[PDB]
Amino acid sequence: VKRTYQPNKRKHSKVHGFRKRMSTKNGRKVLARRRRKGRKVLS
Amino acid sequence: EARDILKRPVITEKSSEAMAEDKYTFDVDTRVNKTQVKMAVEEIFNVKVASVNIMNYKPKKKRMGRYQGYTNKRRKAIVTLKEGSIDLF
Amino acid sequence: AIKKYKPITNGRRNMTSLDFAEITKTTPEKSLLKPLPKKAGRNNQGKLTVRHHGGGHKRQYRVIDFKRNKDGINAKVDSIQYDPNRSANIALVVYADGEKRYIIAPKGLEVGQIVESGAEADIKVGNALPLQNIPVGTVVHNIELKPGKGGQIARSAGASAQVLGKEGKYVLIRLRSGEVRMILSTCRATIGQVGNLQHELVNVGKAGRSRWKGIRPTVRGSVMNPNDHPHGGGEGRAPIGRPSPMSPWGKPTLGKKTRRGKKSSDKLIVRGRK
RNA sequence: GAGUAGCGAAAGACGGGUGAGAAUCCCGUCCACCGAUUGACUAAGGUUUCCAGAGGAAGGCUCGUCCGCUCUGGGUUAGUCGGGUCCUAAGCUGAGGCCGACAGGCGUAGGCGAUGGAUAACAGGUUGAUAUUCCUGUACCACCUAUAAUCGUUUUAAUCGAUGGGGGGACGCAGUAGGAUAGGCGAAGCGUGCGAUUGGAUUCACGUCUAAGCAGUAAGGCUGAGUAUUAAAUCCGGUACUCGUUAAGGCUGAGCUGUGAUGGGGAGAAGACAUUGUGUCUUCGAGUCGUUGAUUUCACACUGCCGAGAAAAGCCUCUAGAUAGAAAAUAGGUGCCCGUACCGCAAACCGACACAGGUAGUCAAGAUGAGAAUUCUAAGGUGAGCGAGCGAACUCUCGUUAAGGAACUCGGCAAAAUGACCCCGUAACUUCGGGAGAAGGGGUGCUCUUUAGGGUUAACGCCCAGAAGAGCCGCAGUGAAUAGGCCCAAGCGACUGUUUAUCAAAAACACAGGUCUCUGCUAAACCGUAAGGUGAUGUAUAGGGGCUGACGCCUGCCCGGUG
RNA sequence: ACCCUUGGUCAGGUUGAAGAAUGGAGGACCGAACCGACUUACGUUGAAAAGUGAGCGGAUGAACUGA
Ligand SMILES: [Mg+2]
Repeated sequence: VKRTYQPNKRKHSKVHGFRKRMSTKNGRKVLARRRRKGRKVLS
Repeated sequence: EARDILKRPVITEKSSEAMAEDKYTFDVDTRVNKTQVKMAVEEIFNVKVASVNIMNYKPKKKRMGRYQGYTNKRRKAIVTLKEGSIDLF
Repeated sequence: AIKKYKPITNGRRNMTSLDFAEITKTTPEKSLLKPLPKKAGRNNQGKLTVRHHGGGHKRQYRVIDFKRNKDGINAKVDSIQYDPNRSANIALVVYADGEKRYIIAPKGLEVGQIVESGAEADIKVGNALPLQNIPVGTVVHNIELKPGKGGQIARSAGASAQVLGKEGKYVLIRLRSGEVRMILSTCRATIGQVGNLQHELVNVGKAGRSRWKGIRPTVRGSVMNPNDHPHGGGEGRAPIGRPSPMSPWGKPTLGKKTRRGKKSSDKLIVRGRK
């Protein structure tokens, strides 16, 4: 059966990805929290 | 410049077979173009190159012990000079 | 005229279509055609605002001059054509010295008749002239509301208003509905009724033929759930259990007059209808 | 719980070898499975799983000397392929601007963005791994330099041209035709075999070649485009004459070739040596005829239809301007970044797994047929990561059953039976379309005689079909596989369609058709606080909402109450 | 789920509308690919957190599918 997450590099990097989070202030937030947390993969 | 881009030569059974012909193989920097490699080699060895071909190799996974790593990204150029002979002694 | 299909299939029993005899050229012009990308009820946000609108056959827009502004220069009708955007047809016209543009096809425009826009133009089916020079009693189409903006009133297959009189700077006009409005005299009309008078007699037949003009099914309100519509709910089929039939968004729908009061057009409507 | 359940669709057997160890690894023979695919490509996705050595702890539902596992070392080569480079759609952004408690939302000019448009390389060889990328052969597209065979006020030219104008690109659905073309299938050439089971000796394979460059062109489209005339144009957007609708063929379109390149790379090759332990190297080798032929290509061509079927750039002319210059008949050079391994109906992807699910597109042979159905097979892959016994109960899947035939059962659930093609027949009822394959009957094998037919034709010959007789054989002749059970009568819904992904597919929803009502256009209705939109670039034969729901006959009475 | 832009797919046969032959209409018919989930049986610590087998419905359209 068709399950979820039919992977796609372009959409993955479009809906997510550094420049997309840097396009909205709320996007800028999640990077802020992820650095405060010391995350290694930020977007 | 013209010496900083040729990192090392490449010696291996396939490179050796190419050297049976006038094709020589080098490990060049990752931010250069064919023309610059032509110029650099014909500047150093005083050779006259006819053509050159470039390829980019992706970083390969290498696990050392318990720590995983990746090897460095590589850019390899193949020259096919006409007259001349890059000697790798 | 109307062609009645023979009942060869059930889904095609009572079907009827337009014979398309009046159409003389079956192809458009590359220079008076611009793109129309269907929007399907969606707005600047992307949300369905009007419903029952969706997929349909592509269509090219045929830009026409409702503002018949080339004055004095005569024009020949080259071909009466089919237009998908409108109930009526359109007619290519070539002006006496080279330019060509589309108009709306009157009732009896035949390829070869000349058309003159202006103010010293005759009273002939097709010629456009201001309402100060249109005799009392004439059938008029494409009636402009503001001087110069272009035709806005009476433009659909079989639309005709009658110039009924003259006040001062306004002429009295009985629009298709029944309203006797007052339109400024410096505004233009076009003599005659708009063609495809049999557009209203066609039968669609197929569900799919209605689902080719861009219509989508409309769900009778009395079967949605209480959270979807005011007529919804009930165990079984139910009557309208409210004092009045209602609308999806909670507003009376069988009688409530929804015309904004205090409008700047109220001083211009002598009698109303519809 | 227990040494219990499970070991994840399937055909293996045996000889040889390897090792401490072998049903399980390597080689060989035989056998079997797929073959509109388990075959070949190519996308998306995964990233090194790719290749050669080596290892055996762990992972492989068993074992393991093996591997998609581990260790070591390797492997992806482009001016022409796909992108960047060129263009733009839907959308997304958006300087100034509009609106906004802040945050910010919207939006113009302009940009970004292919799933589309435009763009110059073909064949063969080649390793363990790459190849329209490397090499051999032959090309083509841009760009630059030298030279030019005289183009010639450098305004015009050999000819340079916008960011502007126009043309072009440039497009739907469905039918048939038609010409050759890849295929496939029979016989001339070529090849190598002529048999140890009775017999026979006109008794299996091959059968070729590109882009480019011209020479030709097969359906196929258009001429008045005719001189002169109306921030501008004297090629085009609108006018008026002679030869006039010639096809002379003027024009623009566009799966096509004899003597040459063709006594040449490849020449399905047995022929050839010291060997490339004989596994190899020279160098030597046929391409013919005539049948069928596309779902491919002309080509959205033509014809018909209504549902009326992208944009921009490349490109072409034309001006505005710009300028003493190179075109011409050559000869030399220069052409960058990214992707390229590997899997891709799959043990490398989405499903936690070496999962019986899902995963767009291209090619797709023979016999039988109408067929991409069905059974067997070719090219090519594969034998399914547990087995050896015994053939108890009981479940599962499958076949057959005496006599009876729904007596079972809530219900003929399941199973059984009809099925193909040809001929003959077919009722009520009908909205005249249908009902209808209605129902219901009969035949189909094989050999011979005979002899119509039309298709390619110069004819032989090759195809594809007919009719009438005379036999022959079986229990059975569409001898296997594949291919409707039917009829009478009631509700319900007109119908095709859509619905509770994962217990309900229906009488529920849609529907075409009716009716009522609102709405005059900054329309009503709707999304937003607003700006901006949708409606609509629509205009009462239009748009929103309510109700009912093909079609036919009709739709009574009540306005007290509420709206 | 719906929609916007741009692409792709639908072997083969039948019937014979409008305009005796001709013509090629249809949410027309039979039927593969494809899509669906009607009945049943199996499965129910599954091969599978919805499938498989056998039948079954659409199959040029209100079709199906890709980006
Ligand atoms: Mg699919």
